[PDB]
Amino acid sequence: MVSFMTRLNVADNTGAKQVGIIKVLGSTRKRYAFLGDVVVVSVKDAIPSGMVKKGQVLRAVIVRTKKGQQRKDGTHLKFDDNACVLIKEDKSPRGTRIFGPVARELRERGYNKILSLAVEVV
Amino acid sequence: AVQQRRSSKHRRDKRRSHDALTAQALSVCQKCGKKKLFHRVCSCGMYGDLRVKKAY
Amino acid sequence: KINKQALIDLVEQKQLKAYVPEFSAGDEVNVAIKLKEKEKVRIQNFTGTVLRRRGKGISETFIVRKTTDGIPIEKNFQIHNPNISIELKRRGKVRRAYISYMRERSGKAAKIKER
Amino acid sequence: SYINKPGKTSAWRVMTVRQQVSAVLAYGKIETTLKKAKNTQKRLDKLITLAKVDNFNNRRQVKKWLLNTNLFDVDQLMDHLFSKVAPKYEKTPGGYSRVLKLGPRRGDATEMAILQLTD
Amino acid sequence: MEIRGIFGVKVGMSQVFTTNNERLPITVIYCEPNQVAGVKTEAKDKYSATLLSFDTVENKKLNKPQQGFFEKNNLKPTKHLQEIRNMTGFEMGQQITPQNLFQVGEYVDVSAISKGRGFTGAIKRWNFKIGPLGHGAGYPHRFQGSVQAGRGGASAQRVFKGKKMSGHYGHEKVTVQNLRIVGFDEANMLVLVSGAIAGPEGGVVLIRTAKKKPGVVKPIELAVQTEKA
RNA sequence: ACCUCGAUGUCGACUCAUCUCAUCCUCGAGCUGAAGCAGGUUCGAAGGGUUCGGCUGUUCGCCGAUUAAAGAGAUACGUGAGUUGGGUUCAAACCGUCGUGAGACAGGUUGGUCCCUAUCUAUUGUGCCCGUAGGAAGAUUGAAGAGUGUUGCUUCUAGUACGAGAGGACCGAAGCGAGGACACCUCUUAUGCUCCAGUUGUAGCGCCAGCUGCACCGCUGGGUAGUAACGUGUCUAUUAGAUAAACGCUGAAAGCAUCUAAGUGUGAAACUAUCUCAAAGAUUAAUCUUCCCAUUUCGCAAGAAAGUAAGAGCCGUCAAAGACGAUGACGUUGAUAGGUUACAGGUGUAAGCAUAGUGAUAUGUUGAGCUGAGUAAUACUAAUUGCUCGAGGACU
RNA sequence: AGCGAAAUUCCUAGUCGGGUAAAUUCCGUCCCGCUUGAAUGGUGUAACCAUCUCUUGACUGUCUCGGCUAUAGACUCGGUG
RNA sequence: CAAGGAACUCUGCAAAUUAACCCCGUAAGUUAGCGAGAAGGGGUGCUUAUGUAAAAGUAAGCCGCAGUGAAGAACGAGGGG
Ligand SMILES: O=C(N[C@H](CO)[C@H](O)c1ccc([N+](=O)[O-])cc1)C(Cl)Cl
Repeated sequence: MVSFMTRLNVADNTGAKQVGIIKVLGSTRKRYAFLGDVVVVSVKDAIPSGMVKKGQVLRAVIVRTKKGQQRKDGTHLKFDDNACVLIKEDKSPRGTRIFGPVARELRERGYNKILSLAVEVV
Repeated sequence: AVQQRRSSKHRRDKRRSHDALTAQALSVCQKCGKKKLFHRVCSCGMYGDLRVKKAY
Repeated sequence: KINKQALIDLVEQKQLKAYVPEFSAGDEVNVAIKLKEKEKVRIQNFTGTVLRRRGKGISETFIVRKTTDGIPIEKNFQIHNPNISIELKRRGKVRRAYISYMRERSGKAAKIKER
Repeated sequence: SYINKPGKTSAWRVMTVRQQVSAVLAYGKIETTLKKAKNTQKRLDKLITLAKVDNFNNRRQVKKWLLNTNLFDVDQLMDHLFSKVAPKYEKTPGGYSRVLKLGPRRGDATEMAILQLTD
Repeated sequence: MEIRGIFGVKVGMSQVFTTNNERLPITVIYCEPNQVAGVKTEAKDKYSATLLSFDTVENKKLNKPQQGFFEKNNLKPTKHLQEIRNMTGFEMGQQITPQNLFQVGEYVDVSAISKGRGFTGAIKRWNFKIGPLGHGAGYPHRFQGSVQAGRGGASAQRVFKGKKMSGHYGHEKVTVQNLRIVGFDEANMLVLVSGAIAGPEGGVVLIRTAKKKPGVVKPIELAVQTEKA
C-alpha cells in the first residue's frame, strides 16, 4: 500500500504541495502504513502562504491509500491518489479545512475533530 | 568437482548393483500363437477378437 | 457415498435474496448503506456508476464509482449483505461487461444512455 | 546455454493436432506416438460430433481446425466429412475413435501406437 | 480431557454473513455419521482412546481381514479407520451425529493432510530472500543460503544437523486450532466452520475440541435479510 | 617463525547463519543521596529480537527519525568449489614530491578477465533389498527427538495509593496493534500459451463476407481451475513440578540471635512436560485386531518335492500425489481417464437476415454465440477370455 | 602575474552558505600554498566526448517482497559417448 | 507484474519511458557558424464531399480501451574536471 519514501498530495490548507515519508511509526520494521496510522513525514515544496515551509518535519495521518484495505464488514475502500493530514503533536490539525473525502476508519482511533470538519465521509 | 581418491571396483559394483533390468510382462494372443506385450497388439493385429492393422 | 459439489448452493439458501436488480457496466445506480455507531442506525446514500459485477451464488459483488471535489471514489459492495440496499435510476449503453477506463477519465465522458 | 532450437510451442501443438486430425479424417488409421494420439483424440471427437449438423455455421467453424492432405484437398476433405463420416454416427454419443498400443521402435525406442476410427 | 472428534470431507470454501455487519469467510465440510469401532480401556492398556471408522463402501470392495473384523462386531463396512486419544464415554456399536460434541460457537480445532506441493526450493519453503538480481548476478542467483559454520579443523567439516534446505513441501498432517464453527445442517448433513481450512479440496478432515481453549463458548447467530418485494 | 611456496584466495558489502555471557531489552530480586513516574548500581537468566537512511569502498565514525533496545563478542578477524569487485594491487596514463636517470612514493588520481559438469564425509528430501524365528492387511503405544518461546499502544480500576504543588503508579482486566510462523484462496489484486472479444499489416482458403498462418502470445481489454501475496483466519497464551538469585518458618552447633544441619515453605521468558511435527532398522527390533494354513509321504528325516489356497507384486487407465520411485483411487462384478449431455464461471450481443443511411455502420431477431483444466450422470472409447512371489510355524 | 584544499592539501571527516532528514563525495568563497605557479605552461573559453563526477522532472522488479506462465536443458526412458 | 518509485547498489549498471510523419513553439551562453530535432505541446483510424495528376488540407459522420493500433526508429534539464 504505502511504503517508505513515498511522495503524496496535501489535502489540507498547510501550504505544502508534496509530502514525503520519513518513517512509519509503531514498532520497528513495520514496513507499511495503512489508513489511520500516524507517520513522521516532511514537506517537499510549499507555497509562500502557510505555517510551514521547506525544511521542517512533522507527523501526519494517512487519509488516502490507492491500494485500499478490506473493512471488517466486507466493503473494501479504494482511492485514486494518496493524501494525508497534518498535526503538530495533538489530535488537533494544523489546517482549518480539509480538501477531499476522509475515511470512517479514523473513528476507530479518535480524531473526531478531523472528521467534524470534513465535507464528505464514508 | 572431481574425486580425490580413486573409486574401487567394489564401489562401482555396489553402485551398479541396481542396474539389473526388470523382466517385462508378456501375454499370449487369443488367435495368433505368440508371446506379445501386455495391453499391446501382436504382429497379426487382433488386440482382442478385433483387428486394426492390415498384416504387420 | 459420493459428493455433489452443488451443496455449496444447497446450504447457501439460508442467506439469499431475490430482489436484486440487473446491471452490468453503465446503468446509473444508487446504494443505501446503514451504519451502526449509535442507538439510531445512520442512512447514507451513494449514487454513481457501475464498474463490475461478479459472483456465482454468494460471491455476487459490484463496484460503484462516484466523484466528489474532483476526486473519484470506488466502493465495493457485497450484494448479499445485511443493511445494504441497491436501486437503479438510469441504465445506459455499454460495449463490455467489465470496464476499467474510468480510472483515468472523469467528466465529459459520461455513458450514453441506451433505448 | 544460448542458441537454442525454438522447440515445442503452443502454436506448434495447434499445428500438430490440426495436421494429425486432418490425416486421420483423410485415411482413418494413423501410426504415431501414444501421447500425440491421445492429445489429438479430443479434437478428433470434437470435430466429429460437431459435423453431425450440416449447417453453414458449423462448417465455417470446422474450417479452423481443418487442413488438406496428400490425396484429398481442402474442399475434398470438407465434403467427405459430412458425406461419409458424420452420417455414420447418429445414435452413438462420442467415442468415434480409439487407440491401441503398438511396440517400441529401435532407433529411438519411443512409445508407438495406432489410432483408428469406429468399426 | 473432554476431547471428542468427528471425521468428514471438506468440499469447498464459501462465506456466510451474520449480525453486527461483520464478515467471516466459511468453509464447507460434508459430514458423515461415524461408527464406533472400539475403546481402549484406560486401565487395560494404560491409555484411553476411542477408535472409529468412516467412509463406508461396498462390503466386498474391502480386503478380507477388515471385512471379517467388521463381520465379528457387526460394524458397517467402511474404508477409513482411525482413533483419537482420551475420547471417553462411547460404547461400541453406536452412531454419532455432530450435534453431541460442539455447541453453536465453541472453540474447535481442525486437522488434515496438507495439500501437495512437490519439490520446491528453500525460497518457497523457509521464506529465504532472493539473491540480488542487479549489479552483477552470476549464473547462480537463486540459492539455498550459505551453510558453513567455520573453516579448518577446529570448528568445521560439519554441516549443521537439520538446517533449512531446499526440500519437500506439503502433503503432511497439519492442524489449526482456536476455530469457531458457525453452521450445522442435520437436515442436510453438513457443517460450516470459520477460518481457512487446510487440506486439498476433497480430502479427509478431522474436527476436534481444541485444547487451546478448553470449551468456552461465544455464539454467532445469523441475521436474516430484511429487504424483499 | 612451529605447519603452507609441488600455491591453505586476502578487505568490505548481500544471503545464510550457529554459539558464549562481561545483558541491549522483556523478566526475578536486593541496595539507595529509591515521596511516586522515570531512576543509579550488584547478583540470576541465552528464550527471542536487536531499525530504516544520508556521507562513506569500507568496519567504524557523525548525523536524521523511530523503536524494547539499536548488545559485547566468537567461528581461516564465519560465509568467491554462492554473487560481485568499490582496493591495498597487476601492465595505460595525471599531477605533487624525490632522483643528474631509467623510475619510485597506503601521496592522492580514471579504466580494468573472479575457472571448476559432485567421488567420500556431513546435511536436506526421497527409494530397492533384507531383518524383526510363520506370512499378510490394518490400528496403536512411546525409546531417543525437532520446531514453536517477541512485545507495544488505548481504556478501567484510579487522578486511587504517592507527593505540599508539579506530576503520576505497582499489582490486574479488556480492546486494538506490529513482527514472525502455520496454513487457505470465498472475498482484493498478481499470473493464468489449444479461454473469450476488438483489432493493423501481410499471404492464402478462387473472389465479397467470413477464417487461418506469421509478425514476442502480433497488439489490446478481460478472464476458467490450479499455483501465489499485498488478501482471510489461527498461532506468540495459559496453567503443573523441581529450581538460579532473592524471600521465609521451626530450630540448635554458639542457653542469645539466626532461611539449614533435620523436617517443612514462597518464588523468573531459564529447566521437565503441558503446544505442534515425526517416530519400533527403539537390533534394547514393542502392543493389539483380523485373515491363510495342516496333500500319510517319497534323496543322506534332511521338514524333501506336489509349496498359499490370504495377499502382494508385473502392466494399464489416472491425480488428491508427482523429477524417478512412491503415495492414493480404479482395472467390464467399473465410474480410473477420454468423449457426449446438462449446468456452472468467464467473455458480451456469434454468423447469416431484415430495416435506416449512400457510406463507414446502428437497431431487432440475441441475456445470442463462444469457451483448456470446474461440477453431476452417461460403458460411447480406452483399463483383455494375461504372468510372478507368496501357507504345516527350529525351541519357551 | 594568474590561480588556489584545485586530478596538486599529509594533520583534513579545514571554516561558512547551498541543495537533502542526515553531505569524507558536490558547487562559490576564505588561504602560514608542509610541496601551486607561468613552455615539463597559467588562466578563461563557444561546439563535441561509447570520458569522470554530483542534484534533479517522467520512467520502471534496482528495491519493500516475491510470484506466475513458457520454452531448451536440467529429471526418466532408447542409441553413442 | 498491484502500491510505493532509486529507499538497492561504490555509482539510475541493467531494464523501462520519448520513438515514424506533419503542424505550433524554443532559452542561457558564444568564436555568431551553433547550441536546436533544445525545451514544451498538438493531429494521424474508417467513410463521404471539397479537392492537383496522386497525396495534401478541410468539413461532416461513424467505430473503439487505445488509432505510425503490431514491427522496426533520441529519456532530458543543469553546474564542475
Ligand atoms: O597465494 C594465495 N594464498 C596463499 C597460499 O599460500 C595464502 O593463503 C595467503 C593468502 C592471503 C595472504 N595475504 O592476504 O597476505 C597471504 C597468503 C592465493 Cl592469492 Cl593463490
